[PDB]
Formats: sequence, C-alpha cells, structure tokens
Amino acid sequence: SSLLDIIYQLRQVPRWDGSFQFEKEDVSQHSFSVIAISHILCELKETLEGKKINKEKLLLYALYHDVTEVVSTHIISPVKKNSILKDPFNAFREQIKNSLFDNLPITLSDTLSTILNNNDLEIQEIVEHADHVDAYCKSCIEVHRGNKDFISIQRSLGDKLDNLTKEYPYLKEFQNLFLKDFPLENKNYRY
Amino acid sequence: SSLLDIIYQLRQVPRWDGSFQFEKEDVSQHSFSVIAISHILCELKETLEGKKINKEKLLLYALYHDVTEVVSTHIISPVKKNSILKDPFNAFREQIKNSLFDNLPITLSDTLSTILNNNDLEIQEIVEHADHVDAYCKSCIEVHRGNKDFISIQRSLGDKLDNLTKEYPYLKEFQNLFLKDFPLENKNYRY
Ligand SMILES: Nc1ncnc2c1ncn2[C@@H]1O[C@H](COP(=O)(O)OP(=O)(O)O)[C@H]1CO
Ligand SMILES: Nc1ncnc2c1ncn2[C@@H]1O[C@H](COP(=O)(O)OP(=O)(O)O)[C@H]1CO
Ligand SMILES: [Mg+2]
Ligand SMILES: [Mg+2]
Ligand SMILES: [Mg+2]
Ligand SMILES: [Mg+2]
Repeated sequence: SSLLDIIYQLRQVPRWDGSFQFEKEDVSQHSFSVIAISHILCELKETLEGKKINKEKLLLYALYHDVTEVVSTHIISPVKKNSILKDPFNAFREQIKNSLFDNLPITLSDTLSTILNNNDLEIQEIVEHADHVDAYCKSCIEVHRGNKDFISIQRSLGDKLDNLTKEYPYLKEFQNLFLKDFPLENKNYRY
Repeated sequence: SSLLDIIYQLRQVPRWDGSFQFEKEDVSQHSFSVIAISHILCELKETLEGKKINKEKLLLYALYHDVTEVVSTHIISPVKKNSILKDPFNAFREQIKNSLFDNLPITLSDTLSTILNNNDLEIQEIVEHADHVDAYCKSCIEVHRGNKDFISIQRSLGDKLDNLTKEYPYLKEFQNLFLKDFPLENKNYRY
C-alpha cells in the first residue's frame, strides 16, 4: 500500500505558490491546523445550533481533505477557481480519489473510500470553513511577520470571512473567540 | 483564548534537536502523521482484537498529544528518559496541562480538559505506538535521503519496534502492510 508513503509525501506539497512567504507551508502543516480548527468549529456549532455531529467522520475527513494534492499538487484558488479550470480540476480531483488506495484490507479500503467520497454535506461545509479560516490565519501570521505581500491576501480572505460570519453564527463566535487578536504578540502561555 | 495561537505556534517547536536532518521537522508535521497513523492502527486493532474504539477521543488525543511542547519545547527521548529527568519532566508536562486552556466556553474548556487529561489507557497506548512508528518512519526517510547520522537511530527505533510487534499483533500487521518498503522509491501513485 502507498497510504503511509502518501501521508509523509504531503510534506513535499507546498502551498501559496507564486507568493513570497517568510515561512514555507506544506499540506501536512495546513491539514493539522484544519483538523484542529474543524474540531473547534464543530464544538461551537453543536452548542449554538443544538445538535451532535459525528466527530469521527469529521476529523477523518479533515485529516484527508487534501490528500489528493499528493497527485494534483496544490493549485492555488485564483487558478483553480478560474471558469476555465473549475470543473476540470474537480473532475481531476475525483479521478484521483477513485484510484488512490489499492492494496489494503477491506477494513481500511472501505473506511478510506468512505472518508474520501464522504457525502455528509455538513461535515464538508465545516471543513470548507475551517479551510478558509486556516488560509486567513496563515495570511495573518505572514502580515504579522512583516510580509506586505500578504496584506491584500489577508484583506480578501478577511472580507470573505466577514460575509460568512453573517450567515454562519458558529463562525462569528469563532471569530470573536480567536480571530480578533491573531496571532498573539505576547505568548504569555509559554511562561 | 490562546488555543488557536498555540495550534500554529507548534510549527515553531522543532524535533530531533542535536541531530543533523536533511528536512527539519516540527511538532505540527509530526502530529499530523501521528493522527493518521493512530487512525490506521485503530482500524487494524479493531479488526484483529474484535472491538470498537471511540475514534473521536482517539483522534482528538492524537491531535493534542504533544500540545504541551509549546511550553516545554520538544525534549528528545535520550534526555527525557534519563533517570534524573524522567519524573520531573512528566510532572512539568502535567503542570502545563492544568494551565493551558483558560478563556474558553465550557463546551471547549471541558472538552479540551477531557482530551488532555484523558485516562483511557488504550487510546494512550495506541497514540504511544503511533508516536514510535512516526519516529521510525522519520528515521527511514532520513536514511533514505542519505543521512548516515540516522542509521543508528533507525536501528534502535527498528529494534524497539520489532519487539513491540511480538506483543501487539496490530503493530505487526501495520509493519507488514507499510513498514517493509518505506519510504517508496517509486511513487507510482503520482502518475
Ligand atoms: N488571495 C490569494 N492569492 C494567492 N493565493 C491564494 C489566495 N487565497 C488563497 N490562496 C491559496 O489558494 C489556497 C487555498 O485558498 P482558499 O482555501 O482560501 O480558497 P478556496 O480554494 O477554498 O476557493 C491558498 C494557499 O495556497
Ligand atoms: N535515537 C535517538 N537519538 C536522538 N533523538 C531521538 C532518538 N530517538 C528518538 N529521538 C527523539 O526523541 C523524540 C521522540 O522519540 P520517541 O517517541 O521514539 O521516544 P519516547 O519519547 O516515546 O521514549 C525523537 C524526535 O525528537
Ligand atoms: Mg479552501
Ligand atoms: Mg485544505
Ligand atoms: Mg514517543
Ligand atoms: Mg509525539
């Protein structure tokens, strides 16, 4: 099976192609952050919208949400969202899904296929929001480092986030708890 | 709350201090790999040992299993396992747990405390094994890159892994599925 190799190979997939970064980011670091953000958003959403989400499936979906970029590489959204490329890249992403996991036990094989082809719309939407939050946070850290080239990136991500908070109250709550002073200049928790 | 800041601050915590690495590894990359390994080990263990594990708690424990290293930094095991430092570092790790998460909702606060102070012994043991597997895998990748300085590291980690496979059949199965040709020289799945 290639599955363990793929998990480590995600470190070789860079994000933010074409932008100067003070800190280079790979898909594994991004996915770690998306898992944690997805968990936090889930807890907030459960309490506000009065429900219980299946966190096993949510966390596993977040964990593997970008695993196909080991084949496609990471195509930045200004490129992937172009009308010329939008549908073909989703079709390509779908082709990678249907091919990735071959030499496994049916316990793993079925469970891996279930995760990749997940049709739980709410879990997909939570991870999509977590994905946007993480992109915003990265842009905040770069700006904080002094990277003027991410100012316009932070602004458009922040504008899209603001609009999402008007429609998803759990995102507004997340914004209020964490995204108003981010990152922290004083990491008091270290001392 | 410092929780979101801490999630990103784990990128500033390096592993393998005092060893030459061709690729520098941080706690976020390591934790991503441990989450995925913990999931795979859990599926194998469930099938072999005839049970169902609560994967929500397992994955969340793996996710945060090294979060206290944002305060302690990452102390390598030859140092932390010295008889002089063994108990004090665990006491220190415990002090960090009881202090980390302050300004949260009780939904988050209680859930975060539950995860950190988890007393499910089996979940702790799965993550401990995943942690050893990840260390072995890192050592395999470095050796594969040509890093002769990790040969003796790979050997001792491999020896400890071999002994663990004699006592935990799900680890032997994992070894048979993934750890016999690792990493792959031919990443055929990319093409
Ligand atoms: N303004 C931007 N300029 C350049 N790259 C960007 C920008 N915004 C995002 N990226 C990169 O595309 C990746 C994912 O972005 P996203 O998740 O926020 O957008 P969607 O794919 O969800 O539409 C992100 C890092 O490479
Ligand atoms: N032989 C070694 N030489 C130097 N550093 C090591 C070695 N083995 C492990 N490390 C580093 O200690 C970290 C964790 O190791 P571990 O998880 O396998 O050992 P335990 O803490 O579980 O006893 C690891 C990377 O920094
Ligand atoms: Mg996105
Ligand atoms: Mg993503
Ligand atoms: Mg360990
Ligand atoms: Mg660890």
